[PDB]
Amino acid sequence: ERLLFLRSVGERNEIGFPSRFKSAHYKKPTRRHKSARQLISDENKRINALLTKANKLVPKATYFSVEAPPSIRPAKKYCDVTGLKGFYKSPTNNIRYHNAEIYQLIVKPMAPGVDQEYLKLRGAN
Amino acid sequence: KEETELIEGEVVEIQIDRSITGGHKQGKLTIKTTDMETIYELGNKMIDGLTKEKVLAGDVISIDKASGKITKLGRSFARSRFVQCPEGELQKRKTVVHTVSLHE
Amino acid sequence: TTFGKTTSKFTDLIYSSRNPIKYSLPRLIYEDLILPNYNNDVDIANKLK
Amino acid sequence: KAVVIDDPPLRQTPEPFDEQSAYNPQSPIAIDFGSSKLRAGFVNHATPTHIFPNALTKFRDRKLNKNFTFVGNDTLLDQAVRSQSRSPFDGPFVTNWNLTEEILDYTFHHLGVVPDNGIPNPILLTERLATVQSQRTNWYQILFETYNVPGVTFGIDSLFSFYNYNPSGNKTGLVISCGHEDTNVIPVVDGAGILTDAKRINWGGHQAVDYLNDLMALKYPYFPTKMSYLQYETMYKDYCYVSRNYDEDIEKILTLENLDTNDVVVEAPFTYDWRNSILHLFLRGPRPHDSENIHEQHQMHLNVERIRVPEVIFQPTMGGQDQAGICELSETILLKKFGSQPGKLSQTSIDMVNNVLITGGNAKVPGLKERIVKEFTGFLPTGTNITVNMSSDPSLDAWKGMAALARNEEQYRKTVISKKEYEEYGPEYIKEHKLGNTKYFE
Amino acid sequence: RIKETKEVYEGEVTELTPEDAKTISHVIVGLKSAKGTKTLRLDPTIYESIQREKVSIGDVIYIEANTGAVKRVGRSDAYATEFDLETEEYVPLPKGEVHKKKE
Repeated sequence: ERLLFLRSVGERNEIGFPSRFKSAHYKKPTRRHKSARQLISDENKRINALLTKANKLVPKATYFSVEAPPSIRPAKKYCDVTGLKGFYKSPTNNIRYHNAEIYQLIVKPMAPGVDQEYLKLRGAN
Repeated sequence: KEETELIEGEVVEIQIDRSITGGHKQGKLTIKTTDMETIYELGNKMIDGLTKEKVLAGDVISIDKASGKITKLGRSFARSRFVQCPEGELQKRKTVVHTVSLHE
Repeated sequence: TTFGKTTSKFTDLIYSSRNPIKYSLPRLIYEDLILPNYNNDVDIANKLK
Repeated sequence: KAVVIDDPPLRQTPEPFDEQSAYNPQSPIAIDFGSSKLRAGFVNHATPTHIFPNALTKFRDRKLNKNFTFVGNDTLLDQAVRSQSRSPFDGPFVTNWNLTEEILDYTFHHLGVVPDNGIPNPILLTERLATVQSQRTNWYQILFETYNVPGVTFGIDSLFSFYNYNPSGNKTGLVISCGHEDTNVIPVVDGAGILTDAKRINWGGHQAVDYLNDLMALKYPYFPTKMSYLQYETMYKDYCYVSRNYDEDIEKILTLENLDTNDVVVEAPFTYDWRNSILHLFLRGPRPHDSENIHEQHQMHLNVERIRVPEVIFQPTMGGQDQAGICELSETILLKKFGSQPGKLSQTSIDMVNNVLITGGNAKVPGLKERIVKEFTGFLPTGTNITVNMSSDPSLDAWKGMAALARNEEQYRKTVISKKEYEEYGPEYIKEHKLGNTKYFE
Repeated sequence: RIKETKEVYEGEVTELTPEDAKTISHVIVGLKSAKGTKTLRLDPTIYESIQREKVSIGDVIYIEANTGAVKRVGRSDAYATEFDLETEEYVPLPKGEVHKKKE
């Protein structure tokens, strides 16, 4: 029954290749995948090309003018292990910490390479 | 009875960079106790307060942040006055009991 | 004096001479007797007199 | 006592469909194409009739040798068909189109439509602020060619919610949108979205549950059981809240008095004193830890993250984004823009302050409105009237904006793009109305 | 027995912009507390008293209206992380209003 219950939903929700909902004329083209990384770059080189052609236009509302500017207030520093307020920073692996217990038990004896996974959260690597 | 926060420890390395005219100065300070080590980015007035009262590496100093007063306790145990390296937390809150006469 | 001494393209010689005797004063006497605040009348009495 | 979490239970009854006899060919159809959920329904109702997660599975059957298709709430029938679900979105954009085409076919079937030569109803659609021409070009392509639509229109969901709660179309306010993949602050003057001043923070609920993933993986590196996206999503849902002031909370969140009440213990599913250690109070809470217990080896303690995970939308440097928070974008909008000297608010700024609107699905977090009110009272002049409005469920306001714009037939027709306009002007053509996007250049 | 009043503005300095006409006409000072912000116009004498106490942007100050006394409480906690080590003391924002009146 459990293996046959999904077949009921399969036979109630099927749509054939001559589908009822789409138009009669199709001429379906082929499409590349074009993931989220390349769309930003092709848009960026598009606006750069249009700006260089116009220079030989001030922008009003694009993806790269909407984005939030960096802050002007000084950022707060936090402990990379616990999330509490970080008074000190280790001179070797550059990892902030709260007190001496955290340093001696986590920050000192840790393996190489875990520094990058600790600093990947705030984007400091 | 009042509490004030002080920093005491042994100086490991002092780096100070100056410009051509000396208008802006940047610096780092590496300090340690027997339980922890840290590095500090310094501002201009702390750089001026470290250049005055000449601090080299291997000196045990005490820093008061709110008043800017730095006192050299001495030199540590590296012969190559002699005091011991401080232990515990670098940032400590000590409660000092005052007694002031009414004549004062 | 207790001053900033050395324990051994220019050098800085800054005035740093102090006295070995220290007179310690609590913050409360300063903040409630010499500095003006909302709960004391230093500046009002100064203007009046 | 520790609570035990699991995956959310599968839906027992399949999602049904509206009756085909009630279908009429001149009613518009409304679609909220969100990255987390899809909302669809006919205009004449007030609430959606079809809300399902935006996912599709291609089940291959061994005995039938057929590739079946389960969409939306049909994916919440089996664990194995839930775990293989694939969303059309990769980031804030849509990257594949066959999945979206077959999703739209499924939701046309479940709406009770008996069409011919494509779809005969005009469509109501969402679009992201400052989109790529590839996105709206492909949308124009799939609609105006595959579905034979009479007329389309586009808009942003935050402005649509602003129209829903201000149906006059001439009001002035500020919209703060807390979405799945982004956070926006859009200024509205006289009912028109001023999109030359709108700001985007690249953070949402997806990045928040990913942050909880990384924090739990880096806090318990020897945890034996691997947890999926859904259990960390529900730990984000029931045990996360926004602090009133984040600075004083982290100075006493690991004391013993606070941890007696504000500590949550979570159990994973399976078949020299400790009171002076802040590391033990961080890891195993205010109770003694038995390292040899089987049950205590499947335990995670939520103490500090509960206020740290929702705080990234106020300080985005914590999450790795060099951007300003919600409050400082509101600061510059209300104090150094729209003709306001800092220290002297103009009239426009006063009408934006008096009508602050919070929308989006990620506004479910407790304490957000009071924190926004506290900060806004912090940086505004004394005696300024501050009003912040929050919906009962802010995830449905875009479809109510759909229905409110569709019922008002007077200003509907300023936004519609029909077949003739698209064929005359091509895919590179933007309909500049109050409640959608604008031209890329001046 | 003299009946007097006490009028005090306290808060964090957000704007300190002076304008001339080598002599300053006035200075406009902006002050911030936890309950809002209030801007004030000031005479050159109190501007000279501000310059004597070495007041910059981000410092919590104390101004009494009748006498013109200026006291610097310290820098604010919002600028406490501009350096790791500094010679300045960092005091929190006042939790009340900027303007206080008392007989």
